[PDB]
Amino acid sequence: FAAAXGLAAPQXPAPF
Repeated sequence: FAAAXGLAAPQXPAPF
């Protein structure tokens, strides 16, 4: 959804 705790924050995983 247009908010998903930072619509990208919990996905950063990749970089670390």
